[PDB]
Amino acid sequence: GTSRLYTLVLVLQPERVLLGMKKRGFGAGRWNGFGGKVQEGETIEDGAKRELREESGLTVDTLHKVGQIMFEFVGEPELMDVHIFCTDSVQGTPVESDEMRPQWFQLDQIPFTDMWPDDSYWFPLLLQKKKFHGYFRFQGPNTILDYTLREVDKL
Repeated sequence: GTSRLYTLVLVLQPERVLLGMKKRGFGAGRWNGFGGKVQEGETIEDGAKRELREESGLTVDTLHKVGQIMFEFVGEPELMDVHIFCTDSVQGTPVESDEMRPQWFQLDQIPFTDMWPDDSYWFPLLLQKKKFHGYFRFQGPNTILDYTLREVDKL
């Protein structure tokens, strides 16, 4: 099996987190961070900044590495190698698109039942600032067949 590179960015401040409700395509109807395919000719980190800009309108100076997860969906031919990043400081207001609608959530109102089910497993790592490598195997959007999470000091 082969894998494609993706990024996912979470704008995570001391008491709130920015999410986008996907309108179309992958994860439609769920809140998620901002991300997409890494392109030829850009670093993973630059891809993460570009996707944040493209998806939300926001610009960022500094991203920090949160973790990395390999996703396997049984009905898809490629694995998804997802590099996850966070930041607490952005410039601009997020802009609604045909692809998504942005919204801030207080950290006591994170809507896990309307997010990808894997978020329930690794968000506690995210919120404690603990880096990790992970793997999730899915049958469709709702069923995790198997998963592994391993906390690390350095990615």
